[PDB]
Amino acid sequence: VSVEKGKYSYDVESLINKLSSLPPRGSIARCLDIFKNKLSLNDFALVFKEFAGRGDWQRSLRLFKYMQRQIWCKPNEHIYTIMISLLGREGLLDKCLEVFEEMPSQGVARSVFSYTALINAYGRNGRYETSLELLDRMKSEKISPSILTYNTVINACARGGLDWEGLLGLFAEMRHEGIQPDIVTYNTLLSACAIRGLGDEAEMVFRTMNDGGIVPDLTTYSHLVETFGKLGRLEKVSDLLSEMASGGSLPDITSYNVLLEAYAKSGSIKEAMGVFHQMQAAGCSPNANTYSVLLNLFGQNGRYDDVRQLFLEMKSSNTDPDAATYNILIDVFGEGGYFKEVVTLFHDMVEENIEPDMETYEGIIFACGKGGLHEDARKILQYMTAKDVVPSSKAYTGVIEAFGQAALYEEALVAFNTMHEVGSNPSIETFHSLLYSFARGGLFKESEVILSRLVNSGIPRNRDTFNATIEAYKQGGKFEEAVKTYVDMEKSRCDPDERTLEAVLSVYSCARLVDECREQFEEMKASDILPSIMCYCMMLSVYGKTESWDDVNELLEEMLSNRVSNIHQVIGQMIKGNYDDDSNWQIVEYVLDKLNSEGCGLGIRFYNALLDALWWLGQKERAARVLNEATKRGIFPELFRKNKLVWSVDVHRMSEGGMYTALSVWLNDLSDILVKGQDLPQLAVVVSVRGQLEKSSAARESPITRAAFSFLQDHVSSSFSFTGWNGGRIMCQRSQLKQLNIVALTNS
Amino acid sequence: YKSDHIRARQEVLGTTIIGGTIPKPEDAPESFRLLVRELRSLALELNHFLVSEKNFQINRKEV
Amino acid sequence: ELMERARNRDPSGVSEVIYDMIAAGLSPGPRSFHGLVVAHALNGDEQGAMHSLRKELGAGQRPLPETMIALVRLSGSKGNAQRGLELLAAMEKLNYDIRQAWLILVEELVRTNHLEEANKVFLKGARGGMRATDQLYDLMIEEDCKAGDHSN
Amino acid sequence: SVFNIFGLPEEYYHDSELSGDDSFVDGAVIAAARTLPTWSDIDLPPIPSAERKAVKELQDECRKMLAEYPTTSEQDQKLLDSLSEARTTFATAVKYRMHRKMFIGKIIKALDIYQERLL
Repeated sequence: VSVEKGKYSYDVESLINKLSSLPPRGSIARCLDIFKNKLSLNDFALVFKEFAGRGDWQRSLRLFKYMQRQIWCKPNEHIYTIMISLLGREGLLDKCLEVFEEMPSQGVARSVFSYTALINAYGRNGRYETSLELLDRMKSEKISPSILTYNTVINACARGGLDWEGLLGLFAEMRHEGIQPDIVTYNTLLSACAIRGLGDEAEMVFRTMNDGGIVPDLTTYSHLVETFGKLGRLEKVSDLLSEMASGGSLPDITSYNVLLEAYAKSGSIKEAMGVFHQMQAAGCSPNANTYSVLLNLFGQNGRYDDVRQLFLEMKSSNTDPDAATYNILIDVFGEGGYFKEVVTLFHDMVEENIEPDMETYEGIIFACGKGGLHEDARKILQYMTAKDVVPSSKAYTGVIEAFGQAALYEEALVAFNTMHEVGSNPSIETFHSLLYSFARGGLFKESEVILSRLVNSGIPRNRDTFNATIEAYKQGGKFEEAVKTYVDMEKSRCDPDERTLEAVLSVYSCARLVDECREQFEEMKASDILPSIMCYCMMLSVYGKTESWDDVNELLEEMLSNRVSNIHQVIGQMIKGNYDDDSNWQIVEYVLDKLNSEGCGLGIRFYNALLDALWWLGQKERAARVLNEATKRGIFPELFRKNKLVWSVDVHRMSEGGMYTALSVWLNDLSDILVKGQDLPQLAVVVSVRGQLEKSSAARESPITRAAFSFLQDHVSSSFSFTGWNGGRIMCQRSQLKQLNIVALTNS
Repeated sequence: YKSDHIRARQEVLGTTIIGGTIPKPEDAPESFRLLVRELRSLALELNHFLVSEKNFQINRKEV
Repeated sequence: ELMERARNRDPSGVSEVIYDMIAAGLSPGPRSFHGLVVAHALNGDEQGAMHSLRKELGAGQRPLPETMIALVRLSGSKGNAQRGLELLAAMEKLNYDIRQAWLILVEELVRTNHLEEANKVFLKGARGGMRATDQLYDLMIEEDCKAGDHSN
Repeated sequence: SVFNIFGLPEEYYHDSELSGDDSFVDGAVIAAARTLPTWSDIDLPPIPSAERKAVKELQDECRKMLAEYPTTSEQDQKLLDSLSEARTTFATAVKYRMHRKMFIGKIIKALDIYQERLL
């Protein structure tokens, strides 16, 4: 270790480096032979200052022994004080008293600062009794203690375990000496009361200094918050603030900031509003910190209406909110499912001329990704790139998952590729998002490519990788490879969650296996897990596959009541047709709106389950209306495309039941045209398979492709043929559209 | 650098033992600097200036 | 339809047509991505043009020389000399003649009053062995001497 | 770009790398590019529909020019092969007119493949 060049003098720096590089058995005097009559006492004082910070006390002690034997470099008071603190910090209490007792022998009278170093030396080792012996010795030695010397022994007793009555006795001793009291000891008085949970004593300390006309600092109120919070009497802090308000000592905002935050930790909403009204009556102007604390407290308890009103009041309070204040609203609105208001907040934020921060960027990007707002995420990404800001890995993961929600695989892959270009390396969350996005669409070739990427990256495979692979093979129709991967996961490690058993149940139900389905159903419900909508809908679907009307009825009998939850009751009543009325469908729409807050990832699976159940239970009209209300909600954004070029229906992310319902309503809408002279698209297509499988004959035998082809063939005859260039599309030219209510939708 | 360029004589001894190409001295040899000091002893100053053909900046050579 | 939308400075419509091609099974070739890049570049949108080039690369297609020269011209119009050099390096890596694009870049940099970056790119290309036209030589000499820059 | 002809108008040259084995691209294609009526608007892309009509009209012009000649190029080659008692200048003139006919035919084929590869 070499001293920084230019920090000290050349001769001083040379001495320190040579002493540092001197062997422990080397000659100290030989080094000092060159520096003899070159360095003053203060120069050696800086040498010991440099040695003390590094922690090499042995060389300092060795040099201090040699300096005693010489007259031209006799140590002074400053040198003695510096080395005493050096020895005490290392725990060498015995060596401290040795040098401290050398002052009478060395002809140096003891000073105040010498005792200050020694008090803290024994203070930091817990020997607070020794400090009081030294403190009393000054009184016998007629040495007037200083404030720092008094402060050192005061805090030494605090760490030593002295009684609280001792600290009060020490403080009263300070005031009687004629030295003006300072709030630092008052902080110590309030700290000890907070440490031992003393409320009445702490309030006495605050009252005592108030009558002295001394303005309290923030630390006094933070201690007051601590002591009353432990005893659960934070209301007395409000009484403390109110008393001084009429006494001429107006409380500051920072005092309220700790008090308001304390109620948030205690969850006291009605106390927080009372304090804010109490603060308003005091005439003080609220700051940014107050704005965020109330929003943080109100947001966590679900008062989304209150925060909107609160934000307008604070915006109209002639105070421009800060970026951190904006961020808190994004988190609650993002968690509350109000994604649109988050984006419109950015519209006003840029119009109010406040530059956002990385935290806000990640918050809005995560909100858009969870809510499937790909366009807003792309806009935010372009905006933050246009301002010379390098995006973080989390933001790129968020935009990737946002693009994957809307089946925009190409944009997600472009963003993933851009991640490496800017140096933002992918994380485990990015791989999880990619795997889920590819599994939703059934692109299992991309799934195995990503698995190979993970295995050559060395990252451990958690349950997310395994169940993403399971559902990717399930949607891709590879049931045998799906169960092979299931047993491979069971072989190694990790405990399957409810999602893994849900995926295996779905793949079993899809591949016409009632026995495994019922076995898994009776096994999983034995764990008292409140079986979800997915299992019930899958069971209804599989029972409708074999026309097990008795099983459907016996499930419905226990499904109708459902005393625990409301969603199951609503769906069970509506599937049977009890909620089809206009007044009886609003409960269903409200429960759907409530459910559309956990994410589009959950919403798509929930809609797949309910559509499969409705289609295979004879409720084709109900399936059509539920799909129609789901489309305008936001789920399945790629379902339909209408333009002069192509009319398309996308089913690669859907189940067999959902595909049939979508095809049923798509064929009907195609029959609506040809009744009017409003032209006709050049092409009508069905996107049965999307991904790498398109340029192969493997997608020809995919369950989605064959199911869609057979449905179209047995509904509209031999009009919808395959594509001679793509292996996963069903096409129909405009000429064959010219010759073309097609599907009968009825309730059983 | 075979007669009096003190800096360049020591570099030539080094490059030739490693075989790594000898560059131009570009500085004045000790015989010219010896002449300048003698002319200084007659109250005469002799300065060597380089005028850049790019930006016409006058550069004073160390001598 | 895609070229009609691209000539109308509507990159969003070009993306609509590309997604229609994807739905219909028609793989987007380099021509479609060239149209998208031109649509982005016509209305002075460098970030979107680079995003379109990234989409074309991720699609596995080999970009046309026209796309690359449009990108370098856009960078020169914006004065983004380093982006133009990166595009020239990419063009060289894809076995293309970068002389014409280099001329376009330096001429655009001169036109938009970016004489320092124009001189830098021109000297890079000249030391690289490329030869410029007589008009470009005269333009560089005359503009540099008018600016008082005798060194360049 | 379709035929990989690079450089300025006075230094058109086939790259011969991207073609790989396309013997079609030669000096005749360069001459066609130097003589065909062309338009350019910096970065304005061409609409394929107008290109089809333009190449059809140009092919009509080329076929009219070929019809203006009393004979064809293949029959000229056959005449050269069967020629046994003609001067050097006779065969030179025959080869000259045959080469002009070949150039026009090459223009026609180039327009066809250009309109084919425009998509």
